[PDB]
Amino acid sequence: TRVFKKASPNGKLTVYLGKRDFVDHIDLVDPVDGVVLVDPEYLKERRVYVTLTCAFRYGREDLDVLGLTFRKDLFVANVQSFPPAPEDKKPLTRLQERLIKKLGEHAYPFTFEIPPNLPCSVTLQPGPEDTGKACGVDYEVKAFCAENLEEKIHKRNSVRLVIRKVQYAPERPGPQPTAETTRQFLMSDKPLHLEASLDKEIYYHGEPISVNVHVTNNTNKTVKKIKISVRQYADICLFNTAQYKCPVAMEEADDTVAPSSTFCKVYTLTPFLANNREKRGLALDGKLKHEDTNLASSTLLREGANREILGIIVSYKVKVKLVVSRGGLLGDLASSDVAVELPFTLMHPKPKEEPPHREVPES
Amino acid sequence: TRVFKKASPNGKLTVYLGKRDFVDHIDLVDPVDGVVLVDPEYLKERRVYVTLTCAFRYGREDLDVLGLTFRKDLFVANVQSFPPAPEDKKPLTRLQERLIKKLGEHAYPFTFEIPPNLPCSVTLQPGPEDTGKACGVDYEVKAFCAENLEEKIHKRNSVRLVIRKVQYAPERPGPQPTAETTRQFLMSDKPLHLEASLDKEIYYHGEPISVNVHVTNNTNKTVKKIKISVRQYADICLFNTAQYKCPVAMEEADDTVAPSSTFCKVYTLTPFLANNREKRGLALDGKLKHEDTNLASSTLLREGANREILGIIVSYKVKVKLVVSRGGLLGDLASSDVAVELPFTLMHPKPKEEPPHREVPES
Amino acid sequence: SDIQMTQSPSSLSASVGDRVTITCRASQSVSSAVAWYQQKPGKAPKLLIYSASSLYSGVPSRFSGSRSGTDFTLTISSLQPEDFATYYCQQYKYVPVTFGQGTKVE
Amino acid sequence: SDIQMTQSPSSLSASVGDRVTITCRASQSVSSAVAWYQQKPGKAPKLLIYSASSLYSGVPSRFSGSRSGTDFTLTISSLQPEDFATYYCQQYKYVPVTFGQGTKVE
Amino acid sequence: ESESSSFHS
Amino acid sequence: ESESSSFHS
Amino acid sequence: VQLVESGGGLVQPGGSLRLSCAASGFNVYSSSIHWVRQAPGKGLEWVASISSYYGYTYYADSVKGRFTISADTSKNTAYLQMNSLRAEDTAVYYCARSRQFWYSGLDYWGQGTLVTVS
Amino acid sequence: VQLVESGGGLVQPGGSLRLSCAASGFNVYSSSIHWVRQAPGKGLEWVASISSYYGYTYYADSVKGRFTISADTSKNTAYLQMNSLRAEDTAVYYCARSRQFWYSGLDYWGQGTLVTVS
Repeated sequence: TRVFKKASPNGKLTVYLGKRDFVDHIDLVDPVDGVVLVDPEYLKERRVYVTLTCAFRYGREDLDVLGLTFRKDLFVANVQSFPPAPEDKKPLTRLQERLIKKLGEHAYPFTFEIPPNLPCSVTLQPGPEDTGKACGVDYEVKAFCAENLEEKIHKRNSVRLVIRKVQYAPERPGPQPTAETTRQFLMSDKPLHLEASLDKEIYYHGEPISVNVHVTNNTNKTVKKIKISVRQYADICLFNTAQYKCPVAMEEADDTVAPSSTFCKVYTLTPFLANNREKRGLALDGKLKHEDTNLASSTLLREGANREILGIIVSYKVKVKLVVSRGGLLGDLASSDVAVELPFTLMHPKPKEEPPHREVPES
Repeated sequence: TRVFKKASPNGKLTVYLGKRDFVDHIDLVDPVDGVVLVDPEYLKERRVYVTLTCAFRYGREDLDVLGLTFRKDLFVANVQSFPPAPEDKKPLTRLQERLIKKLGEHAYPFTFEIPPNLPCSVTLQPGPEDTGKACGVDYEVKAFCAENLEEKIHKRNSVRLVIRKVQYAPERPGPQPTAETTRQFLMSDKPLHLEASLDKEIYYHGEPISVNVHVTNNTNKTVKKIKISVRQYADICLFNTAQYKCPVAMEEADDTVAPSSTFCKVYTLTPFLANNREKRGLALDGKLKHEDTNLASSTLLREGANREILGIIVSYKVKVKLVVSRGGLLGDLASSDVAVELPFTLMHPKPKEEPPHREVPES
Repeated sequence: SDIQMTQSPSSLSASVGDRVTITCRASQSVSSAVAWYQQKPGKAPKLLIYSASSLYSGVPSRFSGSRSGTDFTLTISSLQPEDFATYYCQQYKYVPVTFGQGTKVE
Repeated sequence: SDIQMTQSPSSLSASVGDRVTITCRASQSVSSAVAWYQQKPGKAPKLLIYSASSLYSGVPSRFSGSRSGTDFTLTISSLQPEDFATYYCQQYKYVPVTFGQGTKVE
Repeated sequence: ESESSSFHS
Repeated sequence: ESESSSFHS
Repeated sequence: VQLVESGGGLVQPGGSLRLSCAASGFNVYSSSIHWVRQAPGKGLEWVASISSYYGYTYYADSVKGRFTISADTSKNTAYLQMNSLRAEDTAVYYCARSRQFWYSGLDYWGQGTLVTVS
Repeated sequence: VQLVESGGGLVQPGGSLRLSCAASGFNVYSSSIHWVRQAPGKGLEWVASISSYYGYTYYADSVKGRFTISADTSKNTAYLQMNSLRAEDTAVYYCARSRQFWYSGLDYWGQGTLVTVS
C-alpha cells in the first residue's frame, strides 16, 4: 500500500522501510530487511557499507555538551551493502522484489535478525532542566560508504534511522494473584490476619484496577488507617545492578476496625501521567523524536530463561499497609504496622491491523 | 560483721539475709540460703512453708488497678521450712550455724540453687503516665505457713523479700571489633569504601567511647554528612519474640569529602541518663523499690550455649551512615547513603569488697 | 492553517443497484489520516471508513473507498434503497479538525 | 534533720609508740555509711577510712578503727612522730552532709 | 525528514 | 520497714 | 453503554449556561472527548475537546477563551463553560467519544442538544 | 591527674564572682563534684554539689538560692554562681571529686581558695 522513505544530504542515496515498530514475541523476534537506492557514478571507491546497531545511550557522567552520551553497544551488526557478497545468497520477501521492479535493477537489499533477550525501547522522564536529548534504550541503523573500513563517518554522505522494540499483551489469560498474611503480638496471642485480591493480572492503560481486602482484627488494639500503594519498579544495569522504585499513585483509607472483629472492603485506583509530569526518571515507553508517549509498559522477561539480561527492565506491584494504634506498655518504642503486596501487569494489546500513528492530533 | 533482717506483721516471724544482690558467672551461679526464726506456740497447724520464686511481671494488658499485673512463672521452687524433712540432710555454711548459736536451737534453715540461663534483673523506663508499680524482671521470695497446702496467702501472716540477679564484666580482655564496607555505583565503577574502628569492646558507665573512621571517596559525587549512632537493642519475649531498638545518643558530623579522595577522623560520644528521661521503655537495671538506677548493663549470653532463653535480653551497637550528594541522571529517584555498624559492651566491673549501697545521698 | 477541504459531487439521483462514487480531496498531504461519515435526518452521525480504507464492524460489503495521492474517494459498488442519506469525508491529521459540506442521495 | 555528730576526745599529748583512740557518735543510726578523714596545717584533707572499716591504699597497718552500735571509733595501735595532725569523723548517709569539729595531736 | 510513498500494489 | 543486725564474732 | 447530555435551553444573549455530557461504563482516562456544533442546514464544526490523560485542552479560535470545558473523574461527566454568547451561535450540539489509544474515529454519539434565543 | 581552681579575690560586700574548678583525665559523668568551705580556725561544712549523670543539684540551706553551680562537659570545668555575699562568709574553699559509681569518699582535693572583704 504505502511505505516510508528518506534520502541523504548528498542527493545520491534513498532508503525505504515497510514499518518502524517491530514486534518481539519473547519466543521469537521479527526479522528486519529492506532495499536502498544508490547512485553509481556518485561513488568510485568500489565499497559501500551500512550497519544496524543497538546500544544503551544517555547523558555521559555529567557532560552538558550536546551529544556527549555514553554509548554501550549491547548489539552490533554490519554488512557491506555493495558490492554483493556470497553470504547474501538468501531468499527475499515479495515486497522487496516488488520494489526492485518498481525501481529497476539499481538497488540492493539488506537484512538483519535480532538475537532474543535484548533490552526493549524505554525512556526516562526528562525534567525541565533536562533540555538535552532524551535518555533511554534505542535501536537504530545507519547507512554510509567508503574505500577503507577504517574510514569514519562523513557528514554529507550519511543517513540514520530509528525504530522501537515493543511487546504486546499475551492472549491467554493468567492466574488471579492473591495473598494473605498473619501478624502476631507479644502480649496477646490472637494474631492479626489480612488478605487482598485483584480482578485479573493483565490490564490496559487507562483501565481502572480494583482490589478486594479482608480484615481480621483479633486483638485488643484497633486499626487506624490503611494505605494503598501502586509502585513502579525500575531495574538499572549500566556498570552494575541497581534497584529503586517510585510511586505513581496512592490512597489512604480512613476505615477503622474495633477490637476482636473483622471487616472487608474494595478499593479502586487509576494511574495516569497528568499527576506525575514533575517527577524525574519515570518509566516511559520509547519515544520517536519528541512524542508524549504514555507510561512505560511492563517488560515481560525472556520466558522461563531468566537470564541476566543487560539494560532496563520494568514491572509493577500493588502494596497495602495498616496503621495500628500504639498503646500498652510500649508506646512509641515499638513498631505496629503490617503490610502486603501483589504483582500485576500493564501493557497494550496487539494492534489489530494498524500500529499507533505518530501523534494524530498534530498541532 | 552485719546482716539484714525483717519481721512479720503478726509479730511471730523474723527473717535474716546475708546479702540482697546475687552474682551470676554464666559458667555458674551463686547459691542462696538463710535461716528464719519462728514462734512455736503461735502455730499449731504443724506445717510451715516458704517459697523462692522468679517470674516476669508487668502491667497486664491494660489493667490500671494497682497490682493487676501478668505473672509468668519462669521459675518456682518451694520447701516446707518446718517440720524438717529427710531431703534437708545437706551441709550448711559456717555463718548459718554461727547465727543458730546466736539465736539458739529454735530457728530453721533454707537453701536454693538457681538454674542457669534465666533472665536477669531489668526494668523499663516508666513515663510520667506510668504512675503504677514498676515493670521488669524480678526475683523474690516469700515466707508463710498453713495446715494444708491448698491454703492460700494470709495478709497478717506472710512476708515477701526481693533480690537482684546481676553479673560482672569478664576480667579477660576481648577482641577489638572493626569493620569495613564497600559501595559501588552504576555509572562509575570506582566503588566507595569505608572503615570504622573502636578502642576496646568493654566499657564502664560514664566512660567516653571513641571511634576512628577512614573515608575512601573514589567517584565524582561527594560526601555531605556523617551520622553517628549508638542504639540500644531490646529483646522481648512474653508470648512470642519481638525486636526493636531506641537510640540513646547520636551526632551528625559536618565533614565533606571532595571527589576521588580519602579522609580519616575520630569521634567521641558519651551515654547518660539526663538527656533521655522522657523516653519510655529505656533499658534500666533492676530497681529495688524506687532507686534511680543507671542505664541497664548489657546482658551477656549463656556462653556458647546460645539457648532460646525467655524474658528480656539487651545489647548495644554503634552505627554510622554517610550522606552522598544527589545528582547525575538519577536525581531524587534513586538512593545514595551507605552505612556500617559495630557491636560493643557497656557494664560495671565486679565490686572489690563492697557492693553498691542504697542511694547513699539520702534526701 | 487548517485543511481547506473540497469534496464533490454534491448529490445524485438515479435508480437502485447502480454504482455511484463520491470524491474527496484536501489542500495538503494527509498520508492516510482520513475517514468518512454518514448521517440521516434527525439522527446522529455514523462512522463508515477510517484510515481511509478501514471498514467498521457491521458494514455491508458494498461500501468501498480508496486513496489516490492527495485525492480521496468513497463509493458504493451497488446501491440499495435504504442507503439514501447524508455522507461526509473527514480528516484528522491536524488541529483544528475540519469537515466537508456534506452529501445528498436521491 | 541533719546528723548531729559528737566526737571526742579533742586532743592528746603523749610519747611515741603508745596507742590512742578517737571516738565518734551520731544522733541516729547510720549503719556503716561512715568515714574518717585527716588533714595537716595548710594542706588539703586526706581520706583514711571509708565504710567505717575500709583501709585506703598506702595506709600503714597501725591505722585502725571499728564500729560499736551507733558509736564509732578510730585508733592507731602505736603512734609515730610524723602522725601529728588533725583528724575528722565523717558521715555520708544523708544530706545535708555534716562533719565533726576535728581533732588535734600533740 | 522521512517521507511516505505509495504502492500501485 | 527493713532491719539490720550486727556480728560480734 | 450510553452517554446522556443536558444543561441548555432558551436564554437571552450575553449570559451562559452549563451544558453537560455524562459518560458510562468507561472512565475518562480510557478515552478522549470532543464537541461539535451544527448550524441549521449547515455541516459540522469541531468546537472543543479534552485530553484528561494528557491534561491538554483545545478549542476553536472562533470560541477561543470564551468557551472552556470541565469534567471530573468521579462524576463521570463533563460540563461546558462558555460566556459572551451570540444569538447566531445557536446550533445543534453533539457529544461523542473517541479512543485515547488511539484516536481513529468517533463511535458513540449522543442524542444532541440545541440552543436558541428570543 | 590534678584539678585546678580559680575565680576569687578581694571585693566589697554584695557583689559576687565566678569561682571555677577544672577537671582532668575524666569526664563529669564519670563522677560527681562537691564543695566545702572552712571558716578560719573552724572545721568543714559542705556547701554544694553537682550530679551531672542525674542532673540534680543540692545546696546548704545557709546558701540555698543565693548560691548555684554551673559546668560544661566540653570545658571540663565548673563555675560557682553566687550572690548576696556576706563578709562573714569569708572562708577557705576547696574543690574535690568523688566517684559516681559509687560515692564512698573524697580522694582528690584541690589546692583550695580564699575570699575576703575590706
